[PDB]
Amino acid sequence: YEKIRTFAVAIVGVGGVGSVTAEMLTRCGIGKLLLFDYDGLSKVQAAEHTLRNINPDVLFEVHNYNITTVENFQHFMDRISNGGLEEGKPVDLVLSCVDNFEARMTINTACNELGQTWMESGVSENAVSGHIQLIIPGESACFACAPPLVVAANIDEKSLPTTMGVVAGILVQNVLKFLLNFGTVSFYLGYNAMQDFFPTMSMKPNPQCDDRNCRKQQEEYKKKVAALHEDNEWGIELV
Amino acid sequence: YEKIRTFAVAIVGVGGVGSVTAEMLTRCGIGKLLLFDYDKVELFFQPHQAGLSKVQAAEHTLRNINPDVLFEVHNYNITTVENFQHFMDRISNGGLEEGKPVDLVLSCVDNFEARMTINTACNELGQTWMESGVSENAVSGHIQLIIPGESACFACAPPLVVAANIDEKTSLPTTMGVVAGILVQNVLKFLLNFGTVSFYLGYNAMQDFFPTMSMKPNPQCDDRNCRKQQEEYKKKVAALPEIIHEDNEWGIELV
Amino acid sequence: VSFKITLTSDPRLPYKVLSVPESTPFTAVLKFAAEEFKVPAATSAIITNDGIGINPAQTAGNVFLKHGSELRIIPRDRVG
Amino acid sequence: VSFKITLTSDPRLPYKVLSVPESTPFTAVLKFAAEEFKVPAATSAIITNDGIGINPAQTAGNVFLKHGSELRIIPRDRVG
Ligand SMILES: Nc1ncnc2c1ncn2[C@@H]1O[C@H](COP(=O)(O)O)[C@@H](O)[C@H]1O
Ligand SMILES: [Zn+2]
Ligand SMILES: [Zn+2]
Repeated sequence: YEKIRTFAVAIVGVGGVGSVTAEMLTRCGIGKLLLFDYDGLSKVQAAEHTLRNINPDVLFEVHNYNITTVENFQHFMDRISNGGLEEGKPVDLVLSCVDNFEARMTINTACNELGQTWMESGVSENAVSGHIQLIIPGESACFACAPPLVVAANIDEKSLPTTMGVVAGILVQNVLKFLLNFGTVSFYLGYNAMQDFFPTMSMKPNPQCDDRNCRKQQEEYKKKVAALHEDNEWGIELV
Repeated sequence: YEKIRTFAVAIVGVGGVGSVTAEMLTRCGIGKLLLFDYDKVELFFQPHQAGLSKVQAAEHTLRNINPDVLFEVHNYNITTVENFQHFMDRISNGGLEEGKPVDLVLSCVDNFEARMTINTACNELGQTWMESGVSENAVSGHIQLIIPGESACFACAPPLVVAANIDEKTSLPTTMGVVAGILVQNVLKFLLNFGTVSFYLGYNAMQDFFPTMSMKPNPQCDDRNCRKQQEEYKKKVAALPEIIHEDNEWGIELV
Repeated sequence: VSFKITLTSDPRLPYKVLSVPESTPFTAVLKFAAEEFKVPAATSAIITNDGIGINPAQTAGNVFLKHGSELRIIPRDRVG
Repeated sequence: VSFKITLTSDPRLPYKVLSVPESTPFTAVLKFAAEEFKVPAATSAIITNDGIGINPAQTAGNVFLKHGSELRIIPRDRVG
């Protein structure tokens, strides 16, 4: 549907999953993409150049910096809040396609503060596993609600093309269903490539999440909830 | 595993699904691709390539993505009498080593006639192939593994229009990307023998439902070579022949 | 003869039970079942509970005799 | 003191039953369970049967008191 041109999506990380994700949304005629990544051109600029030719009608804004530094982080939040299709309005979705937990925690911290819905994606090191997850701050679990062991233990973080293509495809399908409101949106969709198992789940916020802005968005969510046969010549009988 | 370089795959149809399928296998380092398509590029492909045949534009792009992959392409309609016989010749002898068959045929065509043509060819040859499809409305798709004689061929369970011999009278990028990724994953598992190969894997995009099943041959299939491969399969079957815990000072008991 | 036909492409696995004269061509039964499911009849195919493919171009009587009552519709998606 | 931990990423949904002293940090329980499942401990996370996320950096006693026995490991895939 042509209402797709009305939306803007930010993509963090234009590697394997993120670049396929960006191409798919460009071919769908998304109104605007924002691309964030950190390094000839930079990755975000090379991506922008190819995507512009695929669909000249899509608007692009790109940024080559590390969002996990203090000065760039505030800029990151500024563009989530005001870099929507109309300048001054937020983007309709953030997509996380980064390849470490620190950057996911940074996006999570930003979106919890802003009340910004995003989707997170991942692929396992050995390429036989991946997933997507929908994070509506306050309504579904944020990334800090269920931290991976290495994050919770404060330890330092010290076949690929097929799995990346599957994960990007299901990510963008979930984007389309969320934005255009058809079908059923998955709050979690896993991919086990070894056994072709695609578990769905719905992950819930922890009331004592470490991220205090997750907690505050949980309070606001609860407040908002509280506020409301052309023929048949044969004689076939359904029974 | 670099055993992937020892195999050759034929792809029929280099459209939405087929072109992504071809790119993925190129990036994986497949030994050889054979590409079959009758249509031109019209406006995976690129603007300046409009007007070339699809197989040649694909070959031009894929060669430079991976110079180690071998390519053979054919720009013709496989359902015509002269081209059909050439098609079978190249399935049988266009493998990585000339004179050997391809290890797999992939059907990425967009009509039932062409799938029936591939089906007829592979049953005669005893050639394993996988078929893929995407629904008109783009919210559904599937892949299917056809080992002639062992699993159902495309004629074992024909769609209604084919069985009634009626003439084929009657969001896309996302669904195609899923189907191709799912197709090539099954190719890798089949060729490199890791994981579980799906004989059928469906995709329901509306509800994120991915049914698997295993479809079996019809003993009275219309395709006579399906029936004969069923007999051969039965004769062939009759003829065959850890847990370390880096520390545990806490007293956690498995129970 | 009676058939229980399940739609494999729906997570709910919904089914329809159809009662039909023996001489009815099963192509008409498949069409009727697809219409009840509101999936396209033209691209629908039919298998047994064991997964054996069926060519619907035979009588409902013969489908029952050969395969029994419990059948499953699978899509045959046509685009590449 | 005791937990049943289910691996959500395996279609068989296998589980392990662990008995553990109240004072053990649950991070060690999660690691032990992942090792029994032969999945990577570092990227594993844990939720309740209801799907509520859990921060493992607390005592097993406190996890049990707050959430009970029935827990589920989910992968946290790290690449893009
Ligand atoms: N008989 C045939 N021989 C060769 N290519 C075909 C035949 N029928 C369909 N195709 C191709 O299959 C591809 C499917 O396109 P799509 O529907 O975009 O996946 C198109 O590029 C068609 O040209
Ligand atoms: Zn949280
Ligand atoms: Zn057959």
